[PDB]
Amino acid sequence: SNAMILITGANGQLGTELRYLLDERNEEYVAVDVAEMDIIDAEMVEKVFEEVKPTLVYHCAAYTAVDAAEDEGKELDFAINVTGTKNVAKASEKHGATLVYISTDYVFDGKKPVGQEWEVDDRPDPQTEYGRTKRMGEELVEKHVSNFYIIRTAWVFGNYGKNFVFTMQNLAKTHKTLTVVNDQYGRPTWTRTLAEFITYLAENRKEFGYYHLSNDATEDTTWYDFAVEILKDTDVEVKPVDSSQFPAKAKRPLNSTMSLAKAKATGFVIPTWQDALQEFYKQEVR
Repeated sequence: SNAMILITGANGQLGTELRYLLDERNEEYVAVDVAEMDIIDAEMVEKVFEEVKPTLVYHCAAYTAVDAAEDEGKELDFAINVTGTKNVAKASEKHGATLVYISTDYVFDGKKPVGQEWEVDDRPDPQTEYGRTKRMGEELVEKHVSNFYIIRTAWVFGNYGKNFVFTMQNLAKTHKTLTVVNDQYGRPTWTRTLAEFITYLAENRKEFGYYHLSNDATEDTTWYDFAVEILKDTDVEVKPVDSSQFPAKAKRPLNSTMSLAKAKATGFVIPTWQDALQEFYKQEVR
């Protein structure tokens, strides 16, 4: 009756959040990261799948160092996002398992007008190596696994890894003014909300396919706006700057705001990003 669950990328932000959520729900799982199952090694992937025989796979393993992916991390970006996804998808296909794959706003070109939102059926056109390999991963999942969920997320933060929230908090400890870009739009996503959503889809047998999940927002939101709120109770003044002030290697999307309509139509409740931050600060971290 109960699903046998495999979590890949178990040590990452989402994987950790997810393990702790399943623990709270007294749901058993097998958690793997690099040490227990090299996703690049197909034989290994098939061996572990034959050992565990999962009915449901949460594939959270990913390479996400966007600037590095352009050059020094390019081989590992491809190996983890393409080859790793291929191996997990094929092993899922063979074992008849449902596969949940976490993807990214970076599959899009970021040119969506501000005030508009990426829908699940918009055409990917990634302008970065990270986005290119994640989109290849999406296609592999859709190709190999009939019983799939692909959830694109963005601006991910939580208590179980490095992220923009901790970065801004740390900077503010020793600076009374900070600059943050104000021409890149999107919405934060708390890993707890994301973990609750992906389990909600799978546990309730919602329709297979693509979904977009971030926290919600009542206004067009930039990194600057996010920082202002993070630091609202801190003795610091955040100042807005344009993207030309800090030239990054990888092209950052101007607008990654995603439509939450399909996710909401499943009955899932999505907190605003401001409310999610408050829940984040409260969390009795493990």
